[PDB]
Amino acid sequence: GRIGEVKRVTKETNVSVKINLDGTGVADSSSGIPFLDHMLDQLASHGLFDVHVRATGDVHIDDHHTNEDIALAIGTALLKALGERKGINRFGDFTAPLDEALIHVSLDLSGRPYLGYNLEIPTQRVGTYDTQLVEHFFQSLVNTSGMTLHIRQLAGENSHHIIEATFKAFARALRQATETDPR
Amino acid sequence: GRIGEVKRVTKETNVSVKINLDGTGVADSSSGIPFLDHMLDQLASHGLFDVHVRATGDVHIDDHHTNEDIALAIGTALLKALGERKGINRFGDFTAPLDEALIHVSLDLSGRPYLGYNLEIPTQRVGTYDTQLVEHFFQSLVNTSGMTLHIRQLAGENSHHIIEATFKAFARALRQATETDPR
Amino acid sequence: GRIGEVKRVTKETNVSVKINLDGTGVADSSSGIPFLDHMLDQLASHGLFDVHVRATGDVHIDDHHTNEDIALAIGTALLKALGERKGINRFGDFTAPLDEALIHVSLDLSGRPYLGYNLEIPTQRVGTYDTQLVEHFFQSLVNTSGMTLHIRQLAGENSHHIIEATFKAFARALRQATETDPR
Amino acid sequence: GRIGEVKRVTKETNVSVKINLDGTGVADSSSGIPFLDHMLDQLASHGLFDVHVRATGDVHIDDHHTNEDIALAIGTALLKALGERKGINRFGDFTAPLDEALIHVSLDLSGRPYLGYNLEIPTQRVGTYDTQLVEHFFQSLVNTSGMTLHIRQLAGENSHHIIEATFKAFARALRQATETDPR
Amino acid sequence: GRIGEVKRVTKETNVSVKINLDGTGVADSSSGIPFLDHMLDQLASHGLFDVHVRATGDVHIDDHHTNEDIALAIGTALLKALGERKGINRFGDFTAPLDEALIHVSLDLSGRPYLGYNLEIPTQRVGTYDTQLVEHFFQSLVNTSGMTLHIRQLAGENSHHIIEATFKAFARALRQATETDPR
Amino acid sequence: GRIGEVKRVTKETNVSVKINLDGTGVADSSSGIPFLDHMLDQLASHGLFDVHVRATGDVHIDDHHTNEDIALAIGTALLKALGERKGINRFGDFTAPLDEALIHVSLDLSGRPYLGYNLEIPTQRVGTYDTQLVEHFFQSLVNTSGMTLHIRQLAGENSHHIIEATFKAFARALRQATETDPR
Ligand SMILES: [Mn+2]
Ligand SMILES: [Mn+2]
Ligand SMILES: [Mn+2]
Ligand SMILES: [Mn+2]
Ligand SMILES: [Mn+2]
Ligand SMILES: [Mn+2]
Ligand SMILES: [Mn+2]
Ligand SMILES: [Mn+2]
Ligand SMILES: [Mn+2]
Ligand SMILES: [Mn+2]
Ligand SMILES: [Mn+2]
Ligand SMILES: [Mn+2]
Repeated sequence: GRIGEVKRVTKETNVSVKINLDGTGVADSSSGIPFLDHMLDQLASHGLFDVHVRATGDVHIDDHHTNEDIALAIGTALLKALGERKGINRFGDFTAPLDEALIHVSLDLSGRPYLGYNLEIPTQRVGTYDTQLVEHFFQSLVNTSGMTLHIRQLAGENSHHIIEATFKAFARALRQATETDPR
Repeated sequence: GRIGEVKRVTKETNVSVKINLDGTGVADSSSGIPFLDHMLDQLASHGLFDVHVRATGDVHIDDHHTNEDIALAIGTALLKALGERKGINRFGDFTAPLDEALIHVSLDLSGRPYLGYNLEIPTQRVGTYDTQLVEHFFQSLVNTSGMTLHIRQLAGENSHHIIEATFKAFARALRQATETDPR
Repeated sequence: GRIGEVKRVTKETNVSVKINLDGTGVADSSSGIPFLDHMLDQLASHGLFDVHVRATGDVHIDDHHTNEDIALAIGTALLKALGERKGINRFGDFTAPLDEALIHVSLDLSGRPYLGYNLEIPTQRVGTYDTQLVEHFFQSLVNTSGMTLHIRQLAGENSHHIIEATFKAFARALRQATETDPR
Repeated sequence: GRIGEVKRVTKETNVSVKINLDGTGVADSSSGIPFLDHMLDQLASHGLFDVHVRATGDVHIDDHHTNEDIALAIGTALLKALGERKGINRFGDFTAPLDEALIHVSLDLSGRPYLGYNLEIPTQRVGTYDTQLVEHFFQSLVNTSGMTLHIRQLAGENSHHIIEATFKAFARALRQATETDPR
Repeated sequence: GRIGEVKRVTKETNVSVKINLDGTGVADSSSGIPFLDHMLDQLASHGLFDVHVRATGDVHIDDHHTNEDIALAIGTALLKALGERKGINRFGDFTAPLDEALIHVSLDLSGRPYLGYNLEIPTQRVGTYDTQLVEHFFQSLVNTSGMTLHIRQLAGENSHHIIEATFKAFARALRQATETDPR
Repeated sequence: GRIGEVKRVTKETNVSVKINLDGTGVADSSSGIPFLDHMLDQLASHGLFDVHVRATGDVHIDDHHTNEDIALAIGTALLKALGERKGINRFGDFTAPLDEALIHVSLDLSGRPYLGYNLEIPTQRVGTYDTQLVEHFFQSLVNTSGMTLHIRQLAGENSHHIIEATFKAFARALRQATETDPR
């Protein structure tokens, strides 16, 4: 059905991205960022999107540049994939937990970008992943997607659980919005 | 489908209300209060109700009497159309964003009226519509409706957005509650 | 020279914007919001932009929708105008007083939208204009324009003064950024 | 160039002044207040004005009378020199440091007098110059001048450095404002 | 044009630095510190300096010794290149954004060294680069450069952004001060 | 007797004002601002001045420009009426109540502009009149008038009473100051 394909090439990065909204949950990501792939594999698995990401970047500097241009790419792919937005639910709201974590995501494929981020992560790094990037990821994805997106933390100690549960609750909500409403 | 109709006159106002719970979203409000029409036009447009309102009132004094009497009629009209309540969900739950605002609405078509209203609207006026009247509209609605309704502000700065996001949220939660569940 | 043009027709509004970055100071704005027109003439007179707005919207409900759609147009007109963005300054920075008022605007034409708004206006209305719409004007303008924009209140009592000083500093920095850098 | 000339004679003082907006840097000031001459020399040197001041007053009493009248004359001759204020930038904004001091100066040759003075000088006397008189010089300069002026201390420990940096940033921004703009 | 060159060899590092004040933005750094190279390309890119750096040091202990010997060299390369300092602006002042961040950077090539540094970086590492070394870099660069330099943070969450914004504003203000004034 | 006339035309207003310092209390104000007319009527009546105002302004936008330009015209009209200021009290000082309110005006015809304004008016509008304009009227009057005016709210709840009592007190002390002293 609905597939979005973007190939962006900056000085800093090389990003190839393919999203099927009406997928079966196929996860095939290789960004050079081990933890970000794991989050994108959740995105596929939990909202049954098919996600094909393939990137190569400044990883020697920071993770910052690659994190960002993948995120911007995914949002542009999301926009092309929704087409003219004919009869989709459009809104989606799901609270998913992971053990002690409990994350709430409400969103709306509005056309006007906004990221409400209320998410305190107590450690500065999960694996090698700078933990400030999760915010940056979602910001960049929202800015090209045109997606109004609030994310709210109700509970959580463990930083791995917190980001995983967020991506779990973002996927299930995103599907809810991409699916077709019997209008 | 399921339709409730109410004529209702007093010394102060004259009010007439036709509501289709199984409509297509035909918004048809002319109350003498431009702002309230707009919110009633979102009730229809998001809940897929057909909403017909016609009214004249003491607007030259206050919007108070007309906002209250319309609200009272709509709840009475909602009550008739629901009729026997045969096999409906009864409960609706929906959080809705409109940019920075984020409003949760939980309801239960119970028979016992309750408004839990937790909404701080920073400005006294949106257009020419007294901002205190958003609480009096849902309070009057609930009173004739036999509805149990909680409205909770989670986020919000701008007044238009907040009120509108409540009406968006409430409409999709009313729809959910009036629909038939494979019981 | 560099001219962006935008027509835009939504259910609510009918907007027609035309902006010349290399103008002479031509203000020709009639939107049906008298206050916004006066501000859009500060934009022209101080940025030496030629500005031509023409709009009709739901003024009877609110100024909100008309405010919003003009802003989204002005921001789009800007992005057509800039085109390739070759050999321009890219960064603006100007602090501007108007009597007791003092407003710092810093901007970067980056292709990534951000609003930093630290402006407490002590009255709900100047003329008939809802004061919350000043923020929504720059927010919506930024959202299509692709502009990183910080606005900073350093001083101000009079609400007319604060908004006017804002459009003065914005305009002069918009100029600094849009002009050619001897590269 | 543009030359202001003002000879004014109270009971208390005999002031003579000649400023040249389009000067070259010609420091020529004797006032009977050695520190103020050191500040007037910085005004000519950093703004590239040709400043000429010659004064006598009740110095045996206080530096007050003489400080005020010189300030009142410099303002007036600034005005006479501007004339019709045709084609000039008009606005000036500059932040100059001196060692640990850092003072920001925004002004506007506006026709309307105003002084915001946010400047804590920790000592009561630099040499023999009463430290309260710095405020009084820019206050009196501003009334006759019709200038809008904000002086903001962002850093500073040493009293000499604070005042001199204030005279440096005043100078450089005043230049900006008197300079022609290609309209 | 104005070129400074420096080879500085210690028991710890071998540092080679050529700087071109009147360049076209030539970036060319390999210091063994990936993030410092990125900040150097930003300096070369935004001041239109040409920046050639080559370094080998204790990167296996710390990044500290390399960080400091490189920046001490760069200050010295700046000082040779500047010469007698004839008819340059001397004062450079610029506030620059990078998304949520906003750093103001006022300086004066005075001959007397000073660093007012008011920057709170919320993480301890960008990439593998100690976040404390940013201050020490600007501190060393100031000591031999004979420069007066204030760096004020007005906003910022993301560390990468904060520092890159510091380097963007440092660059555009150094440009301003080394450029020639029509005197 | 002592008569001051002024015609002043801007791009926003057309103001004509005449004031007789030795009048008999004749009130002749049509300003486009019904509340300020009422305040000038008190100004004549309570100081026995003959006040003639006829104005035309942006009133569709704001009352701002019209309020300011009338204020500035009265001050120039006052300065002229006074001429060479020979044999007159110079200093006035009156405290006038209006019911619960109590204002203390204490002026000085100093040729030196200052306003002390220590008034807290608890509502945003008296009629259609923006309450902020009271300060701005008096600020603008003082700037072109060369008067030293202190306004002290000692008591007051109702805003109509506070502004009217200010104009009462202000008039009785302007009258006192302009009267002659057996010299
Ligand atoms: Mn009543
Ligand atoms: Mn009631
Ligand atoms: Mn709306
Ligand atoms: Mn909006
Ligand atoms: Mn004295
Ligand atoms: Mn004095
Ligand atoms: Mn060290
Ligand atoms: Mn970034
Ligand atoms: Mn970077
Ligand atoms: Mn204005
Ligand atoms: Mn004004
Ligand atoms: Mn009265």
